[PDB]
Amino acid sequence: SELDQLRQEAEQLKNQIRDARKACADATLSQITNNIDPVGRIQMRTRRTLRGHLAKIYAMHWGTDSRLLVSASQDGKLIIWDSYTTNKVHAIPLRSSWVMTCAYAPSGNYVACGGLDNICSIYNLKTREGNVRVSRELAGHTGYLSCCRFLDDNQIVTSSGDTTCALWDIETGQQTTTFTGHTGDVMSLSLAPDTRLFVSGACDASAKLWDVREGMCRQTFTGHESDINAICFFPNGNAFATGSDDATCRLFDLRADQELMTYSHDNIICGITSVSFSKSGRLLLAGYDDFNCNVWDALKADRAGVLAGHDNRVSCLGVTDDGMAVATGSWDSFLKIWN
Amino acid sequence: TEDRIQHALERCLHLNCWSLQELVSRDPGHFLILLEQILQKTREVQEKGTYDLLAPLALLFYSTVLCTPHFPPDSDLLLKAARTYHRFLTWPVPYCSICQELLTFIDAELKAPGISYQRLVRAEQGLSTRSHRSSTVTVLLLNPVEVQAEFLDVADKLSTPGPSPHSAYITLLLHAFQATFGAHCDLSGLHRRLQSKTLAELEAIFTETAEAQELASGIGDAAEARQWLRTKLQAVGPGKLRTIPIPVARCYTYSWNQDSFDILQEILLKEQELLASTLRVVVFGSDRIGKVARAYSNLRRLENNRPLLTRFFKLQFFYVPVLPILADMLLYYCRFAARPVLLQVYQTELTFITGEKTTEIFIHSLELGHSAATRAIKASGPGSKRLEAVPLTLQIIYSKGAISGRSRWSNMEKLCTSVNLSKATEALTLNLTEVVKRQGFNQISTSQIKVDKVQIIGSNSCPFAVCLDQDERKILQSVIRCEVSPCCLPIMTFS
Repeated sequence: SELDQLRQEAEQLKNQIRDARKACADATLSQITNNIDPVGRIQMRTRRTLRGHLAKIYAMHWGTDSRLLVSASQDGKLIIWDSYTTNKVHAIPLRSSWVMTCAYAPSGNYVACGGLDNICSIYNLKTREGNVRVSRELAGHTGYLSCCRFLDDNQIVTSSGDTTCALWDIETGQQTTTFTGHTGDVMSLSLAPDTRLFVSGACDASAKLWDVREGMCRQTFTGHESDINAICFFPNGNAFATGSDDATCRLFDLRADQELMTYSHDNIICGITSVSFSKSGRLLLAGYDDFNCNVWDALKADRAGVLAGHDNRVSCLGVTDDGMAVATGSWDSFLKIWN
Repeated sequence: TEDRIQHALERCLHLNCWSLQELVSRDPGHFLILLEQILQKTREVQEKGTYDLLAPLALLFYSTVLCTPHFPPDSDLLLKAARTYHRFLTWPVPYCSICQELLTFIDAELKAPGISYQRLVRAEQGLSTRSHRSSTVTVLLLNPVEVQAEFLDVADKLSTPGPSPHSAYITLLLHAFQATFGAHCDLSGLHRRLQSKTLAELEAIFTETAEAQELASGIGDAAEARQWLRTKLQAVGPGKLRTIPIPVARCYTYSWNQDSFDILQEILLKEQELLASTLRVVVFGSDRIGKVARAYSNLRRLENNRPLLTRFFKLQFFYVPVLPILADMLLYYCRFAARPVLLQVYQTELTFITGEKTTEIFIHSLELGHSAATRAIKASGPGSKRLEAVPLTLQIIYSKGAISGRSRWSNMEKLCTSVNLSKATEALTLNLTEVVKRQGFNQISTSQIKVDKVQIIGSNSCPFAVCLDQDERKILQSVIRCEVSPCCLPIMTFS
């Protein structure tokens, strides 16, 4: 009665959302973008190599200076590199060897990391004594810390394997907000240019737009046939791309509340590990589990190029705030800068 | 008939038991003859001193005296048996400790006949009274993919509810009355009159009968206890004696594809609705189904430290190496096997990189290093999707012990990727995969040394992943020191 009427209300509101989306599905991005001149072939060259990691590199994140970058590795270490000079600005040994993510703060003073420890350890580079000291252990998540991005020196969002995200205040060490609603491990997240919104991708093969301010799920996007491993915003902040284990990437627009584009090819069979946009957003850089890192035209959806500079899975990748270079960490224990 | 019994006896003390317990049940008269023969052989041992042949006789007596439909008052078999087993008090432990507990049972059976079979049946059915209430439950934890279809059938049969409380109370009353009044009672008329009676009055009658049996068993004098019980039963109220077999106990069959014994607490929810007591968990077992002992591990300490199941029940686990004959033999074993066999559990003192300390137990084995890390990733799933072995520098002091108390010490500093401990007081077969040369391939020198006690110290900057008993899901890294030495829910063995 109450549960069957509420289930049929659920399954009616669902087709109301499907019809509200199909109504806006008048033309596809591939039609509108047919006319613009092709981007060509992205012949890329390996500019730098970052040696020093002893095992798989799991994550990395550029600083707002576009010169420093963190990288977490299976060897239990979190190294901060100066991309320009190849010198290791820091080689931080971690308390937990099972690190999976890292996040350079926009201020550059703080860095965050985490993993199966279910804790987001925040470190301060500018310490009173100049050491690499642990500022905070943001504990409370009931699953492995899957990803996190600094909002500021004192606030940080983290996703976890408890199927939830959470905003923390580093000062109090307490979950300011908790973003529940996902039905699978949250693999990735991405803060919008306006810090008031962020999207997150999970193993439920769906993405969700969250409001940092309030703490509610605003929109939910579907279409992936497998877990979403990585997610990030289109530079403008009204769209975002998701990489999935279905061997396809997808673009989602927030205002249209549906998928715009798919990036896939019959040759590509392995899942996607990472994604990033160019400063303009015209280029989507997707990391793969075939030692490659393919470059897609975000508008044409054609495979513009291929980055093959690793012997193992291209686990992680990023782009600088100025779009000047592409970093790619990999399981082969080496990161690589590209231009 | 007598020579048949003697041949079976001499061929069962070499499915030879079930045939004894199936030939005697035919005639009420076969239960005394067998007992007499048993005493003769028992007395021979008492005269001789052959230490190895007492416990099967002590189990055959207990088993038959509890199925014996009735003992004639003229026969003095119990007194002769008590005199025969009284002289074993001079034997070495445990024989005197099986005889003391047999003598107590022979006094319970001398004073209140049929008390030891009414206790068992009462309990097993769960039809106890409001004065001495108890219960027994049997859980058949079986793996559908490993067990045979024959065993699956037997299990299904056993589970099927055969009796009802009404029928069970009729059988209990009939056997309590018969045991006392022998042929001199009318079991056909008593059954016919009891059939028409209601369940509640039957329960009251049985509660009075059980209280009378217990009180008679409590009376000091044996001679007057029988007369008092007879008079009490007469107030509550020649033929042919009838064999009343043991009613099938309550059993439940659950599909166990798991290895952890967590399933049991899920069962305990329907126990909230199905109610010291006892639980007979009949584990069906294969070669690798090693991991059952590992699950035992948890259910030992875990419960000892977080009592949840033990709150009401006394657990008892039975190992089956994997009505029809298998059903009878199973029930008989479970019923008459009452002596456990505790296996050795090694103790480990661990000092963490933080500095905390807590003793633990590895029943099966102890792995460390590349093996531990590999198991760590085997337990990752999505992790292992997103996620050589650099050696771990460990100074290890191993001591070879002896009953003499002279421990021979030796020590070495090494740089080995992994180290696993494996079982032969006990011996602990140990493996040490050295990195003779670090590099994505490290030279591997498997070193098998026979250590019983070990002391491992690792650098605080070189945390080592540690697995206990191959539990891949809970590896322990961040340890800096590990000291290993060889340290209710029992498993059970018939002998």
